[PDB]
Amino acid sequence: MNASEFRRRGKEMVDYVANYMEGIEGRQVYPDVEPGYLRPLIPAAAPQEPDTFEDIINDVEKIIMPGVTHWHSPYFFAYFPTASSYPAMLADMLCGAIGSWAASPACTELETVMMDWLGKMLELPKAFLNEKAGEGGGVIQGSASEATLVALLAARTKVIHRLQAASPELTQAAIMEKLVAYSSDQAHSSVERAGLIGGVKLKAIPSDGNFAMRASALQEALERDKAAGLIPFFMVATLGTTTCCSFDNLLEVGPICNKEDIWLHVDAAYAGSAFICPEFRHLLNGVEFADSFNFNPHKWLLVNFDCSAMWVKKRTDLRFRSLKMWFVFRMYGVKGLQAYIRKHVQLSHEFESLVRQDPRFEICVEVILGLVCFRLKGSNKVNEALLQRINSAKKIHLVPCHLRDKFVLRFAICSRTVESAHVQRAWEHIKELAADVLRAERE
Amino acid sequence: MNASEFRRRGKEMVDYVANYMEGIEGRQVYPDVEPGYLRPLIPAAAPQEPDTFEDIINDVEKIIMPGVTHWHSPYFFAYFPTASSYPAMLADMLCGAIGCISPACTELETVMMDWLGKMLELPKAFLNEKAGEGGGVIQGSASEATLVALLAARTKVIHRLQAASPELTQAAIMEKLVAYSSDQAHSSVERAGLIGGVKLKAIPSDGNFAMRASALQEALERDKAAGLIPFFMVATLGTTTCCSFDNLLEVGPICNKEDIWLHVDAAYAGSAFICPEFRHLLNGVEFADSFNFNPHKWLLVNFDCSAMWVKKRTDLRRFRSLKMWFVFRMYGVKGLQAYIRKHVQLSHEFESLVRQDPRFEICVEVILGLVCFRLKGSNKVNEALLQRINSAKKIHLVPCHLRDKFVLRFAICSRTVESAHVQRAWEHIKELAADVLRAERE
Ligand SMILES: [Cl-]
Repeated sequence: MNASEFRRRGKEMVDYVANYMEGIEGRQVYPDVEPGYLRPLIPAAAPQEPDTFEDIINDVEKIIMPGVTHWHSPYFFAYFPTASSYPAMLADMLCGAIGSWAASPACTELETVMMDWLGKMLELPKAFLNEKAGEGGGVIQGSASEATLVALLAARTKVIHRLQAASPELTQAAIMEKLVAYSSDQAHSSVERAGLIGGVKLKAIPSDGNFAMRASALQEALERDKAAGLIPFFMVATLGTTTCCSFDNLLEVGPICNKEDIWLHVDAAYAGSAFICPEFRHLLNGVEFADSFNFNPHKWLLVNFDCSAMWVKKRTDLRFRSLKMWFVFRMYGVKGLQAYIRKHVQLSHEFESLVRQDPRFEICVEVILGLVCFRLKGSNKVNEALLQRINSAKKIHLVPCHLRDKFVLRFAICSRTVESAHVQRAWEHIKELAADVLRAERE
Repeated sequence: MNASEFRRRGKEMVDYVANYMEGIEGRQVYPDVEPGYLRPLIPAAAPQEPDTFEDIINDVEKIIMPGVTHWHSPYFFAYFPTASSYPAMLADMLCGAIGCISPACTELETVMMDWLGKMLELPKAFLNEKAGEGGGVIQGSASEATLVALLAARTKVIHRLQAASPELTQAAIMEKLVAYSSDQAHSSVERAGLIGGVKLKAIPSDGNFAMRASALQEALERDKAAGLIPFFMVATLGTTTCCSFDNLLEVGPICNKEDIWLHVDAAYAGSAFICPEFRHLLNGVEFADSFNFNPHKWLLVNFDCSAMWVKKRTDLRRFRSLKMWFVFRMYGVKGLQAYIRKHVQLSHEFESLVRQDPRFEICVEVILGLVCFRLKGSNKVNEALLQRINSAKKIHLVPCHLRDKFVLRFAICSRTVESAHVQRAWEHIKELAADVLRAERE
C-alpha cells in the first residue's frame, strides 16, 4: 500500500490494539482450542487479488484470538518476559519506520545517556557512571546471561595476571583448573552457563533461612576450598532471586570478597528496578564492594526485554533499544515509574493478607516485592495436586518452584492492568479449588 | 500511560511515520553529525514528571533524525537488511499487543510455509499439505538457517557411520568431515563451519561465477582420496557478489549419489521464483535436502523473516507467521509478483543506460535487480569513482571484487525506488565519471 492508505489502517489498528488491551479482562488466559484447529479455517493457497483490511481484522478476532495465550492479562500471574508498555509500542512503531556507531550516531550516544539516567535513578555510587567520569561506566547487554559471562571472563583474566605476576612459573592452564566461582543455591541458571562456557568450577553456597547468602556459609566454603588447593576468583551475589524474592546480604559478603581478591558480580535480576524506590535501596547497601552490577529493567521499568543493563567499577577490566528506554522513561517519569512499582508491592501484600487469614495456607518467604511464595499446609503432593486444578481450569495461570525439598506456588503480580478486584477474584478461585482438592486428599 | 492515551498518541505517531515515509526523498542517506552531538541536547537526569508527546516527537525530529541512516531512501542503492512495508508495520502493532516468545503460532507458521511453498512452485516433497514428511519452518536469519542445516547434516552422517561401525567415536568422525560451498558463497557458511567444527572448502566457480559438476567432483575426489568425508554442501542461487547462480541440476545428482546433504541457499533472489519467468533458476531443488531464503529482503516481510523447508522434518521464537499472513493477504500473489517485476525492470532500465554509454561496461549478466557495472579501464579509475559517489553523499553504492576486476554494484531493492530515481542517479554518476576521466587526462 501507499502512505495515506497507511494513515487510515494504522489509525484503525491503533484502535483495535487499544480495545484488545481494554477488554483483555474478558479473554480466557489459556487458549481453549486444540492444535490443528487452524488449517481448515484458512484457504490452502494465498489470495491472488488483495483481501480487504476489513476481512483480515475479523479473521484476527475469529481465527487468531481463540488460538492465542493472551499473557497480557491481569489473570496471568507469572512474569511475562516479552510484555511491553504503551510507550514501548509507540517507540516500536517509530523504531520500525527508521529500521555500528558510524551506521547510527544517535543509537549509540542515546545508549550511553540512558545508562546514566538509569544509573542515577538507582543511585549507584558515582564510579559506575558513564558521565565522562573516566572510571567505571555501563552498557546494555542482550541477556543477563551475556552479562554474568562478561564479568566472569573479566574476573578470570584479572586473577591470572595477578597470580602469574606473583609466580612467573605457573601456566595459565594450571591456574584455570583451580579456579572456583560461587553463587547462592537460588542462583539463576545463567550462572552455571557462564562458568561452564568460561571453563571454571562453579559451587553453590548454602542459603540461610530466608534464602540469603550469609557469609558464615561463604567463609566456610572459602576455607574448605583454599585448603583443597583451589582458587576463588569470582562470585555472583543475587538480589531478588527468581525462586522467591530472596536477597543476598551484600554487607557481609562484600567485605569478604574484597579481602580475598574475589571479583564481586551483583545480579539484581528484575528486582533492581525497585531501587528507584527509597524503601528498597537498603537491599542494595553493599554495592560499594561490587565490581560489576547487572539487572533487567523490563519487569518493573516497562522497558524492552531486549535490554539488560550492566555497570562496572573500572572500564579497563571490560537493535535500536535506547530509543524505547528514552520514551518509557520520559512518558511515565521517575515518579510514575515509582508509583507503578509501588502499586504492585501493595497488591502483593494485599494478596499475602488474604493467605495469612486462611489457616490451611502458609507463607514461605517474606514478601518483599511483587511475588508471593505461598502453599497449602501439608504434603508437596497436596500442592502439586492444587497447581494442576488451577491450570486445568484455565482461569488464572500460576507457575511453581521448589524451595529446598518443598513444592511452592508462586503468585506474581507483574501485569500492567492488574487491580485488586482481580487479586480478590483470583484468591477466591484458588480458595474454592482448594476445598475440592482438600476433599480428595482425605480419599 | 493508559489505553485512551495510547489512542490519541498512537494515532499521532501513525501520522508522524507517514510524513517521514512521504518526505524521505528530502533526507540525506547517511547522517552527517559529529561524535557527541546528542548528549548536550538531552538533560542530565530522567524527568520526575511525564514530558509531553509534543516535546517527545519534536525531539525525535531534532535530536534523533539527524543521527540516523535513512535505509528506506530510494537513493540508498545497496541491500537494506530491513525491508519494511506498511502491512508489516501493522502486524508489528498487533504482535506488540499479543506478546509472543500457543496453537496459533505453530499452525499459522505451517500454513504460511505451505502458502509460500505453493507460490514458489516447490516440489510437494517440501510441503506438508499432502501429508508428506516434507515441511517448512521460519528461522531468525539465513546464517542461523544455514547452521541448522549443517548441524542436521553432521548429526545424520554421524548416526550413519556409527550405524555401520559402532567402534567409531563422534570425535574421530568429526576430524574428517568436509563441507563445501561456492567460492562466491556467503560467509554465513564459514561461520557455520566454525561453530559446527567441520572443515570447509571452497569450490572454484566458472566464467559466470557458478559452481559446476566438474569442479565439485574434482574437489570431492581430491578429498575422498585424502580420506576426508564429505557430508554437507551449499548451493547458492543469487550470490552476494554479483547475483550468479550455481548450477543446481548439475550439482544436485552428485550430492545424492555421494550421500551429501544439499542445502540450497537463495537468501536474496529466492523471492523472485514466485514469478514464472524466474522459477527455472530454482530447477533442481528436487535434489536438495533443505532449501532456504530471506523474504524480508524482497517480499516485504519485516527483517526478522527467514524461510527454510526440509524434505525430512525428523532430520531437523517470535510470532513471525502473522507478519507473513498480513503481507500476503494485503498484497496478494499478483501484487507481490508486480513488486518483484518492477525492481527487475528498473534494473534493466539502468543496464541499458550503462550500455548506451561507451565509457562503461557490464560485468555479469543482469538477471534481476542488481547490476554490476564498471568504468572501462583500470580498477584504479573505478575506485576513484566510488570515492566521488560515496563522498558526494547524493547516492550510495557498495562495490566488490569479481576475481581480479574491481566492480561497482547497483542494487534496486527499495519499496519506493521509481524509474525517475534511477535516472537522477545515473546522471549523477556520469557527471562524476566525466570528472574522474578529466583527472585521468592530467
Ligand atoms: Cl522480581
